[PDB]
Amino acid sequence: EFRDDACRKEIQGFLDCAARAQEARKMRSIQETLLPNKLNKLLQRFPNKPYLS
Amino acid sequence: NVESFASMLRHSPLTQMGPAKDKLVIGRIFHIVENDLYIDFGGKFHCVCRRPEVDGEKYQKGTRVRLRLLDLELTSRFLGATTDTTVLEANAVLLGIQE
Repeated sequence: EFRDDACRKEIQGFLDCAARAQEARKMRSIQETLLPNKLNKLLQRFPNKPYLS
Repeated sequence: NVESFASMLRHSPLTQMGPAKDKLVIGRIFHIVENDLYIDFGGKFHCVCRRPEVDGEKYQKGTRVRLRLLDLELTSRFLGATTDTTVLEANAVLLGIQE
């Protein structure tokens, strides 16, 4: 009947899972910063040449 | 009494060596970055090899090393490219120091 008395365990698990999801979001965001920027910087040094020099 | 250019090319060691594939050559570490040794081995282009985790401190400017050459110059043609893109460096496997 939506009473916390017995749900305590499931509610605690829900809170822990939400905290874990937030922490994983933060860790992924920080870890994300080969990236497209670096790869394009590398490519620009060796441009494709479809013409003649 | 002058040796012809054809004679010199024919009797030069680089010509003596056949295809560079998997040949063993003696290179010289002519420039070192933190963990990237730029080794000249007599070819047109140098090779770049990471400092080995073992005895890495033992590699220093002028340290004569043994390399297994995979390609004198790293080049390749790419989709739509008119001419081969070259990275202006040989592809060689660093085996160790030579003494």
